Amino acid sequence: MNPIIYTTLIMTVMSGTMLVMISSHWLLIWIGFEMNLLAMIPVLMKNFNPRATEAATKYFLTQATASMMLMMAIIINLLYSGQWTITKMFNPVAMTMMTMALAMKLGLSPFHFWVPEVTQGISLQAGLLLLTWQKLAPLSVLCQISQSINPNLMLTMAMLSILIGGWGGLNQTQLRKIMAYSSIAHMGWMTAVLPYNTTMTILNLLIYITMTLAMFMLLIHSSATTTLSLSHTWNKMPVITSLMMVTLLSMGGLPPLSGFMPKWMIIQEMTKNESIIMPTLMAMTALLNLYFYMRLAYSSSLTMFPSTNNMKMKWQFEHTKQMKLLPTMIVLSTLVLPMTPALSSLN
Amino acid sequence: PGIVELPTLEDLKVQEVKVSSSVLKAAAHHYGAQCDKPNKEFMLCRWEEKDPRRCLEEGKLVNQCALDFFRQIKRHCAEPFTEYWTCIDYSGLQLFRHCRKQQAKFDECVLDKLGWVRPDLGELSKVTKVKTDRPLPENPYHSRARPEPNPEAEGDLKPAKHGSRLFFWTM
Amino acid sequence: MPLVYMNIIMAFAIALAGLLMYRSHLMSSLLCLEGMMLSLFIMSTLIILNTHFTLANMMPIILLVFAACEAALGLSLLVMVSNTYGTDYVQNLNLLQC
Amino acid sequence: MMSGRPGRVPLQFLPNEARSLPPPKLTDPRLVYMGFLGYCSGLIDNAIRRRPVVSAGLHRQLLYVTSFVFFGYYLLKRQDYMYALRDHDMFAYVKSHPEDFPEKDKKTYGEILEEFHPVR
Amino acid sequence: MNIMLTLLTNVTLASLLVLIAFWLPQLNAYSEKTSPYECGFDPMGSARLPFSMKFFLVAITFLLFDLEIALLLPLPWASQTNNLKTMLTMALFLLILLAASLAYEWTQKGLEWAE
Amino acid sequence: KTLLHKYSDIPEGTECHRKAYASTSIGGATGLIVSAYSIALKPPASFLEGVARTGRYTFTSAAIGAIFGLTSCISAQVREKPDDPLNYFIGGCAGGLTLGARTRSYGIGAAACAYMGLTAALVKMGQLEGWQVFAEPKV
Amino acid sequence: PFFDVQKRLGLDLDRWMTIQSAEQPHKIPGRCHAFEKEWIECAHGIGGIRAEKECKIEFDDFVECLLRQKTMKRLSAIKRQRDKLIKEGKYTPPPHHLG
Amino acid sequence: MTMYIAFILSTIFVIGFVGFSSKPSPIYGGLGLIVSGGVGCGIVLNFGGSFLGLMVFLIYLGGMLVVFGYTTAMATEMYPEVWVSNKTVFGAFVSGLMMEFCMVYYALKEEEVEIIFKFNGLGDWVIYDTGDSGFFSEEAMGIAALYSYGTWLVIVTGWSLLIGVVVIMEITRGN
Repeated sequence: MNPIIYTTLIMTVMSGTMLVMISSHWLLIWIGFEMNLLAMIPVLMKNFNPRATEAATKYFLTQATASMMLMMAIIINLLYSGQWTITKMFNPVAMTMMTMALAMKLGLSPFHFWVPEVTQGISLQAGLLLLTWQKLAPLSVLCQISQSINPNLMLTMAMLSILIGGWGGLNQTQLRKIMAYSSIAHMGWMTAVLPYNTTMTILNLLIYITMTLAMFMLLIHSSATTTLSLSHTWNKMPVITSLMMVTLLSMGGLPPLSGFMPKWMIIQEMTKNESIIMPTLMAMTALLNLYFYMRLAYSSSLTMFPSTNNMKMKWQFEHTKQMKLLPTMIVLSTLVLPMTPALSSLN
Repeated sequence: PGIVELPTLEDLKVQEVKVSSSVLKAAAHHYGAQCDKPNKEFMLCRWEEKDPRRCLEEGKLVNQCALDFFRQIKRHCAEPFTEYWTCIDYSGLQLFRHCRKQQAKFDECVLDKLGWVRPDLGELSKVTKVKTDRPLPENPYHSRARPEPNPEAEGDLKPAKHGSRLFFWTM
Repeated sequence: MPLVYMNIIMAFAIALAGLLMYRSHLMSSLLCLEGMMLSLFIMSTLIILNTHFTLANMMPIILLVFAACEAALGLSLLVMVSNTYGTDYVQNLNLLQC
Repeated sequence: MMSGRPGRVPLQFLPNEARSLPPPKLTDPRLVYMGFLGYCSGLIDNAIRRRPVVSAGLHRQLLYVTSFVFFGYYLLKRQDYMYALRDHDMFAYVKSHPEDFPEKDKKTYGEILEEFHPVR
Repeated sequence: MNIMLTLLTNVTLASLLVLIAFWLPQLNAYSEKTSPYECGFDPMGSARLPFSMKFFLVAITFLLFDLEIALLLPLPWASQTNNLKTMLTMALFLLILLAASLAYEWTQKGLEWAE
Repeated sequence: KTLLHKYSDIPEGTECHRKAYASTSIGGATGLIVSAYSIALKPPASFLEGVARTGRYTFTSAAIGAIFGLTSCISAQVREKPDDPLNYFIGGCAGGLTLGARTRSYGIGAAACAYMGLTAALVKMGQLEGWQVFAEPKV
Repeated sequence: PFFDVQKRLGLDLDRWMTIQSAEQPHKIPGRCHAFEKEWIECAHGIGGIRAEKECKIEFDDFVECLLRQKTMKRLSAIKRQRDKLIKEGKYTPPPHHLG
Repeated sequence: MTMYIAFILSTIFVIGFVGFSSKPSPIYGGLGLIVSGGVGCGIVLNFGGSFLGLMVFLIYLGGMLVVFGYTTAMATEMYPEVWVSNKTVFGAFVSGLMMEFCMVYYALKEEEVEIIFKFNGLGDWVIYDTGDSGFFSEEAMGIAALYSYGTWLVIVTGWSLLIGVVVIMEITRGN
């Protein structure tokens, strides 16, 4: 891809997301979604392998189904209310239909099998983009319309995302798949906290965005895609694996690392809303995420693995890609807990 | 729940002026010139009250004045008006473009028989001021009492008592 | 809540069911998607024409505008699956399962 | 909680009124800790690039801590303003609704019948 | 009233002409008569196997081009507004963007057929 | 929700037949849901064996719900202890062993005893208290 | 909007189409302009949570005007009862109702 | 009779939808969508809208022609299927047709069906409004305001179309 073309496509993805997060008209929000979908496929197809074609397809048809469903909801709302403004749904059917219409975009419900597939098929950089930037728009729409959600549906969605993500992550050695399942689990956390206080949803989303950025760019700088290849990084470059394990402990949410602050704050919120079984359930089932986080950490830094002799030349040559914002990203990824009350800035 | 009040059939028993659309189109400009007061009063009543069940008397008076206008044109310029409206009626779109000679005959007839002049281009489309004597409807939309506005937020701001008050963070 | 709306909504429902079920090909699913789009256009047009929302008649035109764009992108995806696969069927599209 | 408060103007850090609050002190432990994050970010940056993590690129580390402190100051001012707004909306609503905030006819423990549990 | 009466007249007249064409002439059919025509000799055997079309890019961008004319066609009524400056700017915006799209395709092979 | 409400209308213990029927229907509904998901994600081979799979799942689930209902009502009536959480605990081992006896496994139903009975005790405790698994936004 | 840039810049991008009572081309009124105007002017600044309880009958009238079957159900039962009782000769329509 | 018209056209719309939703050969699915789009344009015409129906007509015929041109090129088989050839497509067609049959059956007798939404099916002539459009069609002034009012929509649609051509170029590049 011509670099200018790639820049324009990225700008169009960002412009679609911005149009979603700044427009009041429902049609304009859908137009932003459409621009995002339209510009996302070539980014995946950048490397042009059959894996990329497979993943880009599976991405497309799911998103297209979700967007058409979103139109069905918008049109029903207009029919029953006569308003395009993004305030609240005046027809229960329209909203209990858009809840999953906006869900396949996030990929949390049983509408989640597409996420690991697309993540594994496409390249790692576009995987970072898909798992970080492609979630602000539907989450923004959900935040705007959170006033009129059916809490039972949204909470069931969040529970299923958490449970299946944590369980599926236990049975993959490819980094892209277990990161997709981790993203599903974090989607479940944020979507669970969504109906009560959207500020905690924003805080968890920001923490997840920065921390997944740090994790993925560490993966890119390590040039690893399978567990064995990542384990081999210790001989060539040990500081990457050392930061890997700390960032994985943050993935699991072990305090005093940054990853606890959302998991903590979310639990503080819904227990204020008389919800006690749900926070305990999520707190216990995050251990499934933690298990494969520690499995990845064990065979990356905590136990040095059989290396390859040709790495004698690999140590001889340094890196060239700068990986901008990485050292800052690790810092906000591990130690921001003492500045927890700063979440009031979001509110 | 309520009453759909409807005036009885006696009030809307107007004389029901009977001329075809072509005849109306032929005398359009002169009628608009020499009948503007009843039309304007009736329409201002219609737009202000927003209730045709209320301004029926103006609907009577406009028809009375229209019938008076047509009676005058019958009494003074029957033949040129008849030929002009027939020639207008022949056209499918009822265009004034094809019928100009008959228009000239009609115009001169009404000018020297009833003291009329056709309005110039755009004269018949200017907003007029009526001197109606009815009151202004206080609640044309029959709107109910508006909900009281939310209590306004005001007052000087002081530092939050004991800082954030969020767990062990004192400051 | 009138009658024609029932028929258009029901047509959209069957088109949604048809999209969410594949049999062999990729073109058929795309056609079912554009049928969903057709039902959306007819429904929205009915709604706005009925309500005399004159400023909103552009909305079905913009619907069709992005409709054609998605159809084009989907069939280009099918071009690539045919180029790397010879055919367009979806059951043989399994290389990403593991 | 406050995204719908009347008078809010979107997309601007401090809404002018916040200057009536005491600005956070430059010594503030929250601020200096955010400066510490600036130092740490420099350490990873040198370590991530195979550099003498302590001595390498003094300017780069110096830029890191300075940048963190500046955004640290504005975040702290923004943080304190919201908490001040939370207290303002609280007490104003408390005063505006006396019936929903009853007062308690204060009495001492000598008249409270607090049951005692024998610890056996 | 009129339009479907018309359409019905055309379709029934056509279906009739088909009927007289297909039932009157007293056909006599055998297998080799209805055999596919392949310039004499028997066809190799296909007529439904994939037939490559090298203007697939051109064919698909026709869809976007013909789509834009939907935006373009309200112009005869759009000219009769009170904001001619904005209407002119937006119409020239559509036309300039179509020109840019066509030029991008022309320069980046695009309209040129595949081989 | 009304299908679940059928259990709610019948007081615990009394009207054991209606409660057993309601619990059997709960089990069967969950059974066809699980079997539908199973034949969706996991491909079957034909119609008759697909019926075999969904019938096995709905049979297991309907038996589980039925025996849970029967054990609950007969235990609450025989002991005159309707509020007893352990009333549901027999539904656990009944739910356990037969489930293992549905899979012809010993440890399966052995662990299912404790797991399902404990969860049954806590859900019953949801009736005893004012617990809300899906709490509406209050603060 | 999430990040309402439009109010910050004072620029209109989509607010013109949001409601039926806005300035339509050539001042063409909406079918339910009056009801929408009354409902909107009712619950403005009052709060989107107080709107449901306070401005209820206004929104009910507006939604009726949009869909109209507390009126069309009236018509349907009127027609049903008419066709019912006319069948066995209880009522005959007046001449003005069939020509 | 001419009383309903819109009802019958909606039934043909649904039947055309069933035709291509049954996953037949893509040419036959295109034909089914063609008849569905034509009768939908008829419905929009009968509901006081002329430009919108003809726009659906033209745009969808262009799109479906390109779908055909791709179908016989890429998405074809040595044995194209019919709505009666395979038992799966026959089953889908049967399910759709009998379904819509029983939906319209439950609809046009009781005329008070609750399904999803309350559907009081008296007649589509009822909901029409007594109005006066003067010397301008409302739909014409409506879609003519795109260049005067909806400037933002103009910008976003043009940008989306240009970048759609860009992506149609990039996806089909093939190394």
